[PDB]
Order: sequence, then C-alpha cells, then structure tokens
Amino acid sequence: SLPGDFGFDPLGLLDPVNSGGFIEPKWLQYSEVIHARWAMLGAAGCIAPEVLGAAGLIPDATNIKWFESGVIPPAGSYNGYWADPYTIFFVEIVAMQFAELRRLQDFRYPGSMGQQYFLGLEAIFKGSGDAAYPGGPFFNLFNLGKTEAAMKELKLKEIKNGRLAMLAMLGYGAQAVMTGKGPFQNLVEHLADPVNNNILT
Amino acid sequence: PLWLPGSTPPAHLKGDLPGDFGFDPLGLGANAESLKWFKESELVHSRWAMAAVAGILVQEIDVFWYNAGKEPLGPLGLLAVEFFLMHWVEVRRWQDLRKPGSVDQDPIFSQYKLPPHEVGYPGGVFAPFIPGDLAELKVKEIKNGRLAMLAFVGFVMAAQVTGKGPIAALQEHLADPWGTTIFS
Amino acid sequence: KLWAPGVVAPEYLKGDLAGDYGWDPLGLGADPTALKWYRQSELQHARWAMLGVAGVLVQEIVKAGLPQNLPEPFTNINMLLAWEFILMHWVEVRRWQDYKNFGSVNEDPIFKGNKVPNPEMGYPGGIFDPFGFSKGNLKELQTKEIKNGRLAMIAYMAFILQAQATGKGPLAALSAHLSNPFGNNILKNIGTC
Amino acid sequence: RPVWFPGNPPPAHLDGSLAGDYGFDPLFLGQEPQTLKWYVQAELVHGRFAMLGAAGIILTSIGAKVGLGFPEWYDAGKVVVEKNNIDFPTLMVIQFYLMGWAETKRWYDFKNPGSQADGSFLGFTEEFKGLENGYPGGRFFDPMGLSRGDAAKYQEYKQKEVKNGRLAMIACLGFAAQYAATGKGPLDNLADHLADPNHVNFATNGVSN
Ligand SMILES: CC(/C=C/C=C(C)/C=C/[C@@]12O[C@]1(C)C[C@@H](O)CC2(C)C)=C\C=C\C=C(C)\C=C\C=C(C)\C=C\[C@@]12O[C@]1(C)C[C@@H](O)CC2(C)C
Ligand SMILES: CC(/C=C/C=C(C)/C=C/[C@@]12O[C@]1(C)C[C@@H](O)CC2(C)C)=C\C=C\C=C(C)\C=C\C=C(C)\C=C\[C@@]12O[C@]1(C)C[C@@H](O)CC2(C)C
Ligand SMILES: CC1=C[C@H](O)CC(C)(C)[C@H]1/C=C/C(C)=C/C=C/C(C)=C/C=C/C=C(C)/C=C/C=C(C)/C=C/C1=C(C)C[C@H](O)CC1(C)C
Ligand SMILES: CC1=C[C@H](O)CC(C)(C)[C@H]1/C=C/C(C)=C/C=C/C(C)=C/C=C/C=C(C)/C=C/C=C(C)/C=C/C1=C(C)C[C@H](O)CC1(C)C
Repeated sequence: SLPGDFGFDPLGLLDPVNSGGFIEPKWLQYSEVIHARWAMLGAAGCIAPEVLGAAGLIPDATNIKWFESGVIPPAGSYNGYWADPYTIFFVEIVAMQFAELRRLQDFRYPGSMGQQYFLGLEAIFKGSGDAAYPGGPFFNLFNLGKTEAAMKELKLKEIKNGRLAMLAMLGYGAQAVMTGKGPFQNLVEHLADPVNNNILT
Repeated sequence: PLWLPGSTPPAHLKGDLPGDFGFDPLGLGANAESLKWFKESELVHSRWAMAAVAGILVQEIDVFWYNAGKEPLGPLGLLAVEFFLMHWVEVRRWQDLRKPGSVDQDPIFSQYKLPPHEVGYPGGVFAPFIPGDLAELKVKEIKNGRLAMLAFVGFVMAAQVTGKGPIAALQEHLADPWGTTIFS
Repeated sequence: KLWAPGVVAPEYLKGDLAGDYGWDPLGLGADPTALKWYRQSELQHARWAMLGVAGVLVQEIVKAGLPQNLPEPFTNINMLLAWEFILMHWVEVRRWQDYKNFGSVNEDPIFKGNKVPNPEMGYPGGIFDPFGFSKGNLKELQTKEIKNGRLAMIAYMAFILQAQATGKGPLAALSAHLSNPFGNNILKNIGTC
Repeated sequence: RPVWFPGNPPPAHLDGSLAGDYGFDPLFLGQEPQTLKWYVQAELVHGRFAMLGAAGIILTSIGAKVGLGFPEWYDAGKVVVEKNNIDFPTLMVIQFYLMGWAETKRWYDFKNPGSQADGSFLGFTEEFKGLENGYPGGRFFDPMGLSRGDAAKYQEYKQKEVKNGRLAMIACLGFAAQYAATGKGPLDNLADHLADPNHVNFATNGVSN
C-alpha cells in the first residue's frame, strides 16, 4: 500500500503485529518522506554554491563549501550575513516551531489546523486524510497527479529521488571528513585522475 | 444627526438630550446614575470654559493671561472670599442633584421661590431676559460650549509651547502658516 | 480564463468578480468579509501604482531619480505633512464608512443637494466619472482596471529593486542595457545599495 | 472556539465562560473549581499590579530618557527615600497596614460571597457587595459605572483587562530580566535595538537568560 515498496526489511520494523510508539507503519512512511524531502533540499543545497561559484556567477566571498558556512564554526564560519549565526538560529527556532508543530497537529488530529483561525490560512491547512501528502492550494498549486494512477506514480517518483538524495548526503559527509574538500571539488579532481583521487589514496 | 455619518449611535443614546450626536465609544453614559451626573459636568464644564476663553481673549484685547496669577487684598484674603462663596453656591447646585427640587426657596426672603425646572437649567432669577426660545438654545449652549472647552486646552498647550497667549499665537501662525504648526 | 492549466478554482471565486482567475493559494479570500476588504485594498494599490508608475517616468522623461526627494522643486525647505495628514485623513475616512456602511457617505456633508451616485463599493462614479463612462462595458473596464493595475504594482516593485541594486531611474536603468546587456544584469548588481 | 495550542482540545474544567480562557492548564493546577476561583483573582490582581507597574516604569523611564531629571526604576527607590525626608521601615509598615486592611477585606469576600456587604464598617453597605469574583464594582471600585452599563460592553473589557494583565506581567518581568542581563534602562534597551537591531539582541551579551 506504501509507495517505494520493493520489499527490503531484514529487521522486521514495518511488521504491524504488536507495534507501538514510533515503529508504526503510518509513522515511518511519514519520516522517510519528510527525510526524503529535506535530503533532496540538502543534496541540491550543499553543492549549488560550489558549482554556481566555480561556474563564475557567484562572487569570490559567497562561493564557499557546505561545512564552511558557519553551521560547524571550527570547520569555518561566514562573515557577510544580515547578522551573526545565533540571531539567525532564533528566527529559525520560532519558524520551525510553528511549521513543524502545525504539521504534527495534522498527524495527531486530521481535521485540526482547519478550524482554529490563522490569518486566513486555516482555510488552506485542511489536510488530505493522508498526513505525508497534505496538498490543497498551498502545497499543490498546479493540482498534479489529477488521477489516482498519476498520483501513485508521482509518489513512486518522490521516494526514489529522496532515498538517492539521502545516500547523497551520507555521501557528502563521510566524503568531507576523509577528503577535507567539497564533493564538487572531489568530483572535478576525480574527472582529472580517477585512480589517484580515490578512497584507496 | 451623528458625529460620524453612517454610524449607528450606541443603544443608550436616543437623541432625547441636547447635543446627543450618538457619541460614547466607552459607554460612559451607559448607567442612568452616571449619565445623569455626566450631563451636569458637561454643562458646568463648558459654562466655566465659555466664561474663561471669553475672558482670556477680551482681557488680552495687554499681558500674559498665564502669568496673571501675579496681580490689593492679599492672596489668602481673596482665596477665602472665593472659598466660602464658591462652597456656598456649589453645595446648593449639588443638592438640586441630591434631590431634584430640594432647594428652590430663598432661605432669607422665603416670599421668593424658583419655579419648577429641569436639573442644571435653573432659570427663574437666572433667566431674566427669557431670550431665544426652547431646547435649540440648550443645543447652541453645549455646541458653543464644547468648542469653548477645546479652545481652552488649546489656549493652555498654546501657552505651554509658544509662550504667547491665543491672539499672538494666531498672528504668529498667519506670519508663517507652513512653518508655525506642531509639526515644526 | 483561470490562472494555470490543470487546476480547479475555489467555490468563493465563482468568476462574478472583474479579473477572477481562481488565484488564491493561501486561502485568504475563503472568508467572504475579507474578500470584500482585500478587493478594496487591491483596487487601492492598483489605482496608486498606476498614478505611481506614470508619475515616475512622465517626470523621468521631463528631467536615483524618484528615490531622492527633499529641497529641489523651488523650495529652500518648507517643513507640510499637515496638509496631507488632514485632507488624506478627511478623504480616506469617508471611504472608511462607505465600506463600513455601503451607502451612508454618498452625499455632500455641507451642500447636501450634491450626491455621488450609488456605485459599486469602490467604483464611486458621478463626479469621479465626468466623461459619461457610467455605462457600456462596466465589467470589461473593471477587468482592465485590475490587469493594468496588477502589472503597475509589479512594475513599481520592479522600478525600486532596480533603483536600489543599481541606483538607476528605470528609463536610465533600461538604457544601461541598450549599451552593455550581457555585462549589466541582476547577476552583476545583486550587489550594493 | 480559539485555543492556546491549536488542534489540542482544551481541558474540561475550562468552559469558554471566563475571560481569557484559552484551554491552558497543562499541569492540572486549577482543576477543583474552588482552587480556580482563587487563581482567577491572583491572575487579575497580579495583572492589575503588573499593568500599573509597567505603566509605572514605561512613564518614569521616558521621563528620564526625555529630561535628565527622573531616576531609573532600579535605583529610583533610594532616590525617592534619600532626596525626600522619608524613612524606609515606616513606609514598609504603613503600607502593610493599609494594604493589610485592603487585602484582609478582599480576603473575606473569596470565602464569603457578600460578606463585607453587611454595612459592618462605616455604614457603606452596597459598595462592598460581591457581584462577580474579581470585579467588585459599586460607586468606589467602578465609579463611572461601566460595571452597571451594558452586558456586551463589560464582557469585552474582562477580555481586554486579563490580556493587558498577562502582557504587562510579561512586560514587567522583561524590565526585570533586561536590567539584569544588560544593566541599562528600558528606553536604552529600546534605543540600542532600534538603531542596530540585527546585532543588539540577546545573541550579543544577553545569554539563554
Ligand atoms: C501602491 C504602490 C505604490 C505606490 C507608489 C507611489 C504613490 C509613488 C509615489 C512617487 O513616485 C512618485 C509619483 C514621485 C516620486 O518622486 C516620489 C514617489 C513617492 C516615489 C505599490 C503597490 C505594490 C503592490 C504589490 C507589489 C503587491 C503584490 C501582491 C501580491 C503579489 C499578492 C499575491 C497573493 O495575494 C494573492 C493575490 C493570493 C494569495 O493566495 C497568494 C499571494 C501570493 C500572497
Ligand atoms: C510574569 C508573572 C507571572 C507568571 C506566571 C505564569 C506564566 C504562570 C503560568 C502557568 O500557571 C499557568 C497559567 C498554567 C500552568 O499549568 C502552567 C504555568 C506555566 C505554571 C508575574 C509578574 C508580575 C509583575 C508585577 C506585579 C510587577 C509590578 C511591580 C510593582 C507593583 C512595583 C514596582 C515598582 O515601584 C518600583 C519598585 C519602582 C518603580 O520605579 C517601578 C515599579 C515597577 C512601578
Ligand atoms: C530503510 C531500512 C530498512 C531495513 O529494514 C534496515 C536498514 C537497511 C538499516 C534501514 C535503513 C536504511 C538507511 C541506511 C537509511 C538512511 C537514511 C539516511 C542516510 C537519511 C538521510 C537524511 C538526510 C537529510 C534529511 C539531510 C538534510 C540536510 C540538509 C537540509 C542540509 C542543510 C545544510 C545546507 C544545505 C548548507 C549548510 O551550510 C549546512 C546544512 C545546514 C547542513
Ligand atoms: C510540492 C509541489 C507542489 C506543486 O503542485 C508543484 C511543484 C511546485 C513543482 C511541487 C514542488 C516540488 C519541489 C520543491 C521539488 C524539489 C525537488 C528537489 C530539490 C529534488 C532534489 C533531488 C536531488 C537528488 C536526487 C540528489 C542526488 C545526488 C547525488 C546522486 C549525489 C552524488 C554525488 C555524491 C553522493 C558524491 C560525489 O562526490 C559527488 C556526487 C556525484 C554529486
């Protein structure tokens, strides 16, 4: 019934007999998807400057590696920002508090977020019975997957780009600790001398 | 007839009183006890303001009305004859509220009595000329009244900002309208 | 019609409205009291923005440029926001009650014979329409009001993020590409005040 | 109806009948109805003292930040005491008598609806009635008689009053945790933040607090 089912569970997690807590079918399909959606943001978001900068669109300052942005101060922090990294992290917490807890309240109560006023948006945030796939004019402006078949296939398309982008992030990290360079400088140096620029070296 | 045309007046204001233009954002006139009191303070307040703003102008048609405080019978000598005369008079008006008719009769010369009358509009002695007619006058009274009340706070903030009185502050405004506002 | 192929419009956006296009993906018009106010505001934006974009370039052609404003137009200094604050207060609040109460404020407070005709709310007519444009294509014109409007609003939002990034009046911003297109873009002006 | 934590339904013991009732007692404190009747007065008075206090700082502080005369709220007790003739111990004791009297009478209205109403005082009978736990009214407590005006007009103010109450209580404690973390006045804390808001935050000096 879940999309991305190619039958891969050595560890009997999704087995619904005597389930409890966070080892719940409804729950994990959710995680994987939200995981997928974030992972694809990170994958395309980590590289883009290193690429676009090298491409010569982005100035000399901005064109940094992913771990040199000021997330991990000791690996490098940026300067040229609207503010310091901590006056940001607060603007983050308030926002992600709102926009993650709301999303939790659709999971917890389907109908909720539809009733209690929220600057006109309460009309929007009704849900879709299914949690992972809310839609409505906010989160599906183009009304794509107009049929049940075309939707199920788009749900197939989503999870696979995701799972790939999650491994890609497991990539960029495990890669950055051993190399100490960004996964686009690793790629171009690997085009130049495939056997010299390698794990084994 | 309304302070803000197209408004509905509040429920308690029904156009019975003189200068009821449907105005009580904070339902001040909500309870009949309080609205009976507030009626008086709004007469008397204007009556004192009309009397005073009439004064300020005509006394300066000179010197600063504000520093008139500095003027033949000592200070405490004069503050007494005010206190007793004002205490006398104000108590007697305040009885007419305490009970609507309680006072009307000349305690000395009890031959002379003030005829039955609406509160705060006493007449008899106090309406000799019996001038212009019926309520309309009471509506000039409260209008001309409020304008006088406002003008006074004007006259005060006009003093406490320019230094000059009213007619000079105007002559100053005429000289440089674009310049002599609060916004400069 | 509509705003995107493959989307269904919402049940409040019937098409009754001059420039309906099933465009509200944040729910905001789903309240019917909000949809009456917002559309006064959207009218109100448009109808400035169109004086607003006109004003820019008709005085850009007869002289960044707009952003700068202080002593220059035969005024050493004259201090003024009095005239605006009182009249624009006077005026707007008369609109205020004509939303607050559809009909109340269609008549002259002083010379009570005079009277703006029963419009639609925000389409006052009478003296606000003295070239006898009452009748004809009422709603076709209203589709022109909003669509020239909505351009002008994004035209002005445009002129400004120009007038900052570059510091150029948006004719002189145009005619800085007429010369050097590939080397004079957003991409070279993300950049700067 | 609107709630503190949208979606999560409000707990039974909250009706939507009391002013500022947003289904918020996550710790089951005010469950037994008497023990909540008690807290709806604590909250009101707390908020009324907090409002007077916040209005009390917010005016002195601009008065000090408008002309170099008035003292900062922190070091403005000694400035009142030293400069003027008066002593601390007596004020603190005078206060306790008047506040003692004022409270000890409210004290015996919580447990007894219309207790002090009996005229057993200065013949003042009708002024010290019950009415509604938290709003005593009459010629003294509600002179103008908004209490005895209209049903809706008064209901809306209960709403206004508790909210302002809760905002002033927050406001007040900021004043108290802002002098602490930065050692300055609340229109020096406000001027410094308007001139350079991105940098002058807590992030600078004011820690987790
Ligand atoms: C009025 C206006 C500008 C007015 C400017 C004026 C008077 C200019 C005056 C002057 O120039 C002169 C003449 C001469 C100069 O010397 C001085 C200045 C002072 C410079 C701009 C509006 C500008 C208005 C803009 C840009 C508004 C855009 C709104 C949008 C896009 C909203 C869209 C949506 O709301 C919907 C419809 C539905 C939802 O579901 C989804 C979202 C997306 C939220
Ligand atoms: C914030 C506050 C109290 C907060 C309490 C909260 C949040 C309670 C919340 C909860 O219980 C609920 C509802 C439900 C539970 O399930 C959970 C919790 C979360 C437990 C009170 C502040 C209250 C603040 C007050 C009363 C301050 C007033 C100050 C006074 C009176 C006088 C002082 C001054 O005079 C000086 C000394 C010098 C002058 O210069 C200046 C002034 C300031 C004027
Ligand atoms: C399923 C199963 C089944 C069976 O039964 C068993 C087994 C097999 C065991 C299991 C498991 C599997 C696995 C391995 C999984 C994995 C996952 C992952 C990795 C995820 C990620 C995931 C991931 C993710 C989300 C991520 C994200 C990220 C991001 C956003 C980023 C961001 C950023 C950026 C841009 C930039 C800056 O500067 C930095 C940062 C800030 C950093
Ligand atoms: C919802 C909605 C709604 C409406 O209706 C419509 C619309 C709007 C359309 C929609 C939206 C959408 C979106 C947002 C999307 C997104 C996407 C993405 C971003 C993806 C990525 C995605 C991504 C991905 C996969 C990624 C991947 C990656 C990879 C493999 C990597 C690789 C690598 C590695 C490791 C290492 C080395 O050394 C380098 C490299 C070689 C580089």
